[PDB]
Amino acid sequence: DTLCIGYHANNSTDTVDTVLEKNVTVTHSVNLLEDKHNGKLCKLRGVAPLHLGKCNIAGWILGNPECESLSTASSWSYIVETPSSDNGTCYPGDFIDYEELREQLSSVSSFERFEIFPKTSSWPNHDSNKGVTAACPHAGAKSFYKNLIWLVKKGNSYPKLSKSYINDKGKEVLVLWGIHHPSTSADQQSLYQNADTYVFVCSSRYSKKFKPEIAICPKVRDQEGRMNYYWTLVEPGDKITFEATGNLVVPRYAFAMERNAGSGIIISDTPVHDCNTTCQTPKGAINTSLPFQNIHPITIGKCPKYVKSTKLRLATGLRNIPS
Amino acid sequence: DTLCIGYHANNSTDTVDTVLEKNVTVTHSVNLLEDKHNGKLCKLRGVAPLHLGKCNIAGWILGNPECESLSTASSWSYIVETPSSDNGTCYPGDFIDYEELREQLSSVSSFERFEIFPKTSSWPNHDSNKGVTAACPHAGAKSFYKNLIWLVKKGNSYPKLSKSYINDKGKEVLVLWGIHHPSTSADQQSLYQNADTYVFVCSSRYSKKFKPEIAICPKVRDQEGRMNYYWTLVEPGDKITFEATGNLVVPRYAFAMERNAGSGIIISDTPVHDCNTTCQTPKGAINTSLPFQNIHPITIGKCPKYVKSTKLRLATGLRNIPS
Amino acid sequence: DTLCIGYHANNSTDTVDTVLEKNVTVTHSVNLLEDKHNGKLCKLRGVAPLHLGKCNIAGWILGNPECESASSWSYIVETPSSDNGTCYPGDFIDYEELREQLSSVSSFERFEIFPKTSSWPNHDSNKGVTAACPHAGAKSFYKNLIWLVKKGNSYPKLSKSYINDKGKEVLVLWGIHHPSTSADQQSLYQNADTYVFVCSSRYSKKFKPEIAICPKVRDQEGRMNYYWTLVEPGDKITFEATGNLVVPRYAFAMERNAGSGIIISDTPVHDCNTTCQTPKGAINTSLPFQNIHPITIGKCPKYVKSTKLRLATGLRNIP
Amino acid sequence: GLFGAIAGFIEGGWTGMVDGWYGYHHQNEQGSGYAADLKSTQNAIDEITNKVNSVIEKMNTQFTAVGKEFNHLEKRIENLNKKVDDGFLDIWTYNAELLVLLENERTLDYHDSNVKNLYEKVRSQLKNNAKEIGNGCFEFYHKCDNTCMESVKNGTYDYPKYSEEAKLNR
Amino acid sequence: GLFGAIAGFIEGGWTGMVDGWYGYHHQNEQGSGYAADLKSTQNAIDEITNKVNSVIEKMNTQFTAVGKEFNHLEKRIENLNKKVDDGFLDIWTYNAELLVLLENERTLDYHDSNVKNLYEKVRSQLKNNAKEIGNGCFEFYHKCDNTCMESVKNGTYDYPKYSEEAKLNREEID
Amino acid sequence: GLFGAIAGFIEGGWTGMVDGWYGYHHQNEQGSGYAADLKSTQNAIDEITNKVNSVIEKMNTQFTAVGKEFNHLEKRIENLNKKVDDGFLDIWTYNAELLVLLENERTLDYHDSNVKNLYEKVRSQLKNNAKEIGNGCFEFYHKCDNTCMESVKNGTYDYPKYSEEAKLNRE
Ligand SMILES: CC(=O)N[C@@H]1[C@@H](O)[C@H](O[C@@H]2O[C@H](CO[C@]3(C(=O)O)C[C@H](O)[C@@H](NC(C)=O)[C@H]([C@H](O)[C@H](O)CO)O3)[C@H](O)[C@H](O)[C@H]2O)[C@@H](CO)O[C@H]1O
Ligand SMILES: CC(=O)N[C@@H]1[C@@H](O)[C@H](O[C@@H]2O[C@H](CO[C@]3(C(=O)O)C[C@H](O)[C@@H](NC(C)=O)[C@H]([C@H](O)[C@H](O)CO)O3)[C@H](O)[C@H](O)[C@H]2O)[C@@H](CO)O[C@H]1O
Ligand SMILES: CC(=O)N[C@@H]1[C@@H](O)[C@H](O[C@@H]2O[C@H](CO[C@]3(C(=O)O)C[C@H](O)[C@@H](NC(C)=O)[C@H]([C@H](O)[C@H](O)CO)O3)[C@H](O)[C@H](O)[C@H]2O)[C@@H](CO)O[C@H]1O
Ligand SMILES: *[C@@H]1O[C@H](CO)[C@@H](O)[C@H](O)[C@H]1NC(C)=O
Ligand SMILES: *[C@@H]1O[C@H](CO)[C@@H](O)[C@H](O)[C@H]1NC(C)=O
Ligand SMILES: *[C@@H]1O[C@H](CO)[C@@H](O)[C@H](O)[C@H]1NC(C)=O
Ligand SMILES: *[C@@H]1O[C@H](CO)[C@@H](O)[C@H](O)[C@H]1NC(C)=O
Ligand SMILES: *[C@@H]1O[C@H](CO)[C@@H](O)[C@H](O)[C@H]1NC(C)=O
Ligand SMILES: *[C@@H]1O[C@H](CO)[C@@H](O)[C@H](O)[C@H]1NC(C)=O
Ligand SMILES: *[C@@H]1O[C@H](CO)[C@@H](O)[C@H](O)[C@H]1NC(C)=O
Repeated sequence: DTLCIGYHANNSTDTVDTVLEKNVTVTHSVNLLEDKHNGKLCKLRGVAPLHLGKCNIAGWILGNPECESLSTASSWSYIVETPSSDNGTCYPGDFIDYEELREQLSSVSSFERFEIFPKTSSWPNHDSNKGVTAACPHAGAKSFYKNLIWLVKKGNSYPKLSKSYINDKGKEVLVLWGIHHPSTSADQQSLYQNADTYVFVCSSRYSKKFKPEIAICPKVRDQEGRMNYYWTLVEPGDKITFEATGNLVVPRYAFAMERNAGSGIIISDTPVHDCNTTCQTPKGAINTSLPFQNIHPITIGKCPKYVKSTKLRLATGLRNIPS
Repeated sequence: DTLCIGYHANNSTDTVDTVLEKNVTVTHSVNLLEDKHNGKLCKLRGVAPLHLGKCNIAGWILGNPECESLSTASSWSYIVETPSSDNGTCYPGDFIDYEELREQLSSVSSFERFEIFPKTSSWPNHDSNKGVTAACPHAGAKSFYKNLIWLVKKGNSYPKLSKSYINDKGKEVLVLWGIHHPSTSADQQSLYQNADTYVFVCSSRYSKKFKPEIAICPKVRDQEGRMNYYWTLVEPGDKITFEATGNLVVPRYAFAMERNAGSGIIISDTPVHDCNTTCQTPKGAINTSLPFQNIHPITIGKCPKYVKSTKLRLATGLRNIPS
Repeated sequence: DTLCIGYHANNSTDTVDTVLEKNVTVTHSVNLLEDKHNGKLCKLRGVAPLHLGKCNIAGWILGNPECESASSWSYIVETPSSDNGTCYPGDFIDYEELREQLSSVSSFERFEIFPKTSSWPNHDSNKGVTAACPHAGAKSFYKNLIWLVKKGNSYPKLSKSYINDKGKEVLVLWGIHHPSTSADQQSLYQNADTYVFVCSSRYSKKFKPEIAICPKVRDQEGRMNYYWTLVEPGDKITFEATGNLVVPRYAFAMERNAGSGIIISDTPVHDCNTTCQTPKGAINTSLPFQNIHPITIGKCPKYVKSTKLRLATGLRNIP
Repeated sequence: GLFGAIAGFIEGGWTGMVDGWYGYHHQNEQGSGYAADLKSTQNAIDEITNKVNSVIEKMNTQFTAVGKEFNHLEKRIENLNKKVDDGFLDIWTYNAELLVLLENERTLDYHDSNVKNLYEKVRSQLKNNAKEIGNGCFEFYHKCDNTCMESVKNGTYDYPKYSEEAKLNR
Repeated sequence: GLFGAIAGFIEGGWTGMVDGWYGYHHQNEQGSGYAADLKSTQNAIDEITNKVNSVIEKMNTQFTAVGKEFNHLEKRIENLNKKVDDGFLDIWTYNAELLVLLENERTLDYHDSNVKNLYEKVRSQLKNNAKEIGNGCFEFYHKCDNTCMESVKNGTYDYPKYSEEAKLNREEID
Repeated sequence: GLFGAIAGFIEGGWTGMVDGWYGYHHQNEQGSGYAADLKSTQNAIDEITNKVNSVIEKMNTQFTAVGKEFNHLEKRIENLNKKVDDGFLDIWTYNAELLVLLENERTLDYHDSNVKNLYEKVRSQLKNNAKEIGNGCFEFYHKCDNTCMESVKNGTYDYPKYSEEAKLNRE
């Protein structure tokens, strides 16, 4: 009569590495490395992202005719641009603190577009129609940003304008405006009459004075002139005052918003899908059950640490010796 | 006749975690997680911090009437503000490169307040008394910053101002000044006579030409005008020059200082004491014996690494089995 | 008759430390802490650094007379006493940014963007000199810039453009002079109230003279600000002015290279290859840890303040 | 390897035993076959599952948007940003690799240890009522039927019961 | 137990033995009592204290003011700074916890190894003059008084001096 | 140690065995001498090598410049940069120290284990045919020439062959 003591053995072909020797076949093992995704841009923590499609943040936040602007509604966990989002500033110029605006719009809850300065009743002393250009075409015809209005002289006079807005909303209000720079003195007078002008914008915290800068610059989108875009956040109980004698692209639409901690912007072709994840990647969403991940180094959310490893499987069973 | 081999067991109820089993009662153990502070703001390296009371750095360094400028220590390991310290720039405006200044003052080994441009002898052709305001009220009367002078026209005239200071101090000299911006052209003339004025400040390293920017901005502390604050560190041997035809808020007091590389600014209600520490936290100091702490991630000095652990009990004895 | 089981021992004196005990003498051990360097500044990628000698990047890029200065360099080396930079006092806008982007290039070509011979028919190009920038005792000026000045009491508005026909980025540098007095303003440029305007498809900025008497630096009460920008291939850059403009003469066709750095040191350059460069010397090791210097350029071991990292391979030595 | 049992004095594994990691192979008057030891197998399953869960769960992760956008005049802090991501990458990659290496070795030592202790255990029950024949096998000096094997496995082997019979056949 | 001693073939510990970690419990004609192996217990203390000091003293930290301040237009660098602090947090938190888990396991294995080694040391001396009755106990085949028992504890047991008496008692029970 | 052999019941090392890491020392009426166990020794070297290479090869760092230049008004991001370098410093310093300490213990334990498994392997072959005279030495209760000595080093020792002869040598 015999009684033997032994251990398990199976058809398992799983291999692991130990500090002592490599490629050891064991009975059972588990992968510590998450190396798969869903190739989709999912909703982060329940909240979907804001896909700008063929537009970039600039073109979207401004009224670029090609941009849909959406709008219904309201909040998002992050923003998505496509590698071919070329529709932004249809009129050449500088966009001051642009990266900051994008960063601060990465994740906003409660986002409400409103007509801070109603078009029909705001500017009775200035022309709010001639302010169009071929640089921002819409359906063949000349057009302009939907959120800004390009004021010009009414007839033969540009009266000093002074408009003001008090934040009646219960949140921060993002305000955007532009300063135009004609290419020639001829265009200045033909545009604003005054020749020597100034623009002034200030609140309780913000305060800047703008002077037109006239010169012929290299043609961009067939425009020799330039147009700079500025922006600020007006606190809940604060007042912002605009003042100008010309060269001002007054605001028409502003934005009420409650900015979150701050996420990021993914620039990818990866399609947006109806899925839920706690970790997002430009290539797609991954699970957060494993502590490590080699899908992509640039993630958004509570993600597994990024490593260069190709495999990280932990031996659970014992050395497989079927023999 | 028998001889038995055995191990120790006691009344210990201490439990530790192992990779294999949770909550294993052991006979002896030590804690690696520092989880207690002393609820005190202490001296760091033997040098007390600089507590600005109800004032912030802007209010303290500018000379806000509500702030102590007389008995400030000649050195400090770090600065402490309170969450509600509101007394700063009593006259509304922009304090340029403010955070950088705060940072660069975070630690100092030598600090001497001295009258750079003595009030009695520095401005014979300008009014150095009428420069007061209800925005910065003192003992029941209009007043102004103690470390600056708001020069106004003497009589009906404001001659060209030009004054320089050579740093003969054995160290760097901090120099602040202001540029006042009236809300109207009338106030411009009522203050400085001249309508089209300029200000010029420049050392061997610094240089900037200021120009009054006049407009009616939202009322802050009952002021429609603005006053911008600037500063720079004049190195030993170098000179700084002031030139103006108006709107110049002249320097009266400057600060000789030797900076101590680094340090920070704690903002807490936690009281200060005559205690000595090597690791300070916004809610109390901690002993730097243990390698890990879970009190607060934001610390100053030689501190244990911060962790989200609630317990890091390390077994030293053996498993306890009394039965 | 007997049979004994035992282990090896030798004349080894090497000690290692274990969590349980210190100074444990063992028979065999390997080292993990690299503590040696050749004390030489070598080539990264097989390419020599750009050593600037007594000049800094500002003086080299602007063409300071004391800098007569390859078409490629893995990194840049300045000495702790590289003083010859901007000989005319003033601000160098985005200076640290420029240094960072010149730290390493795969291609670098100086060319006369605005030929001094024909570019300025209505302005003087031979009076723009100063004792602040001496060359062999006599007044001189930056070799890459031209201090344009009025001719015969007249400074007409100038307009000059350059279309980048190089197959890469063009580094254009220019300056804005600021007289100390109105008399010098008129004496130099005549017009008193002047402007300078530069714009491409990206860049755009308007400059104004800030006339004032500032402290003498190198015996100069006036000032001169230095500006630069990268012009994309195919793009045009334009200069407009009525005075105070120190026009570009020599620009740089270049291709920037990833992320290198700058080493300031006296350590001598030497013709040797390395993969990890240190301000004190080079490091060539396969070891994972190093205690030579925290600031290194290349593919280097991680820095620690350990002084001994000895791995025991053999067993406890017991003679 | 570390304990001499697995790939040691027990050279191979049992493809036959398919219900547990460690067990027995009996062969007596009324048949043979394989049968896993439930106590030590379940105990190990609970401890290796705890090990795995520890390396996984202990990984605390803060909500982070790693991405950052810097313009053409912000190269320095862009590279600084690059140094942070790479720094973390090298730290986590090196640590993750050494962890799997190190803990895999222990896991194997842990199984080897369990097989060892199991062998030792049965040896204590049998004393000299059986003979060690190598390869981790016992040969009973008495008639050990099913109910006997069952008592050896569950540690409740009645030594004084078969003690007599065994001492005889020698 | 990796070495199968503690909570292994020695089911429980001794509340009776209060002067050490590892020890003995003798019983003979002169009564019984608990005793602690001072030498092995001392070495254990020294090595464990050196293990605690290593985990603690190897942590040498730079002087650092973690706090940073950024304005409303420096959100990116503020998040960069945040990522750096969060990075160290997740790195240190994870390393701390596992360092505790894994070392705790080794410490328990350590004590276990010590108990096993002590058992084999006694068994090695007794050889045939004693019997292994389990539970980590040895039953002598001869009459082991207090002097004899003490010589086992200090590793000076004279096997030959009891061999003859042991053989007679041995073969009878065998 | 952890396995009782090295610095344990085998109190000292053998300088006479410059042959390898582990081995034997025999003495019969033929002769005597030190002989390292090639099998065990080789495996140790092979595995200890992999260990050393694992600690090293697994580094593989990224190309980094590390040095950064900030001006007099960038003290904040300069101190942020220093915090990064120092953080990495404290991390790699601590983890490097601990690694060497923990693995040095593991390595010594490894060698101890190897010796033990070598000693027990012989102990389990002889059983009664020999006594354990301490210090990891086995005194045969019978004559064991070379053809017998080489047998035990192969684990092919024949117990029964010498069983009866050993029986008598135990008075
Ligand atoms: C004041 C004016 O009309 N200026 C004339 C120049 O526009 C013109 O130069 C040509 O301008 C072309 C574009 O014409 C528009 C446009 O962008 O579509 C026509 C728009 O109606 C006009 N918008 C407004 C609000 O006035 C717009 C505007 O003048 C500029 O954006 C001002 O910067 O220009 C196109 O760019 C051609 O390439 C360019 O030659 C010259 C010569 O025709 O006459 C000017 O009087
Ligand atoms: C000198 C004076 O009284 N000027 C009149 C203005 O004050 C007045 O506008 C009113 O300004 C009010 C604030 O009054 C002070 C102040 O304390 O802030 C009074 C100070 O004496 C004066 N300081 C100096 C050095 O002149 C100061 C100063 O004028 C302003 O700060 C300049 O910006 O103003 C308060 O804000 C009222 O709301 C406002 O109407 C105008 C119009 O009434 O007349 C001025 O003569
Ligand atoms: C326009 C002019 O000639 N201005 C005269 C001042 O230069 C002069 O002040 C003295 O200037 C001295 C330096 O003289 C140079 C120089 O920098 O070397 C001589 C150069 O020829 C001249 N360059 C040009 C293109 O004109 C240069 C230039 O004027 C300044 O750089 C402009 O800022 O000046 C030196 O700095 C002395 O310390 C200083 O007193 C005064 C008095 O002599 O007369 C002005 O007419
Ligand atoms: C939109 O993008 C396309 C492709 O880049 C471009 O050609 C077009 O001009 C843009 N339209 C506007 C008005 O922005
Ligand atoms: C354990 O024994 C000690 C020593 O007398 C005693 O002081 C302590 O109260 C006991 N532990 C507990 C918590 O009961
Ligand atoms: C002990 O184990 C329990 C259950 O596994 C766990 O919830 C607890 O966190 C552990 N230790 C304690 C009391 O924190
Ligand atoms: C306070 O303690 C620290 C070290 O804990 C020491 O550096 C300092 O000297 C102490 N204070 C004084 C003034 O001695
Ligand atoms: C000081 O702070 C209080 C609010 O706490 C404020 O009402 C007062 O105006 C401040 N004084 C000055 C001069 O800033
Ligand atoms: C070159 O540097 C030296 C001092 O290092 C200085 O004396 C000299 O004026 C400099 N030359 C120029 C033109 O910068
Ligand atoms: C450095 O490497 C290059 C090839 O990349 C080679 O041409 C050169 O000889 C090497 N330099 C030295 C001194 O080895």
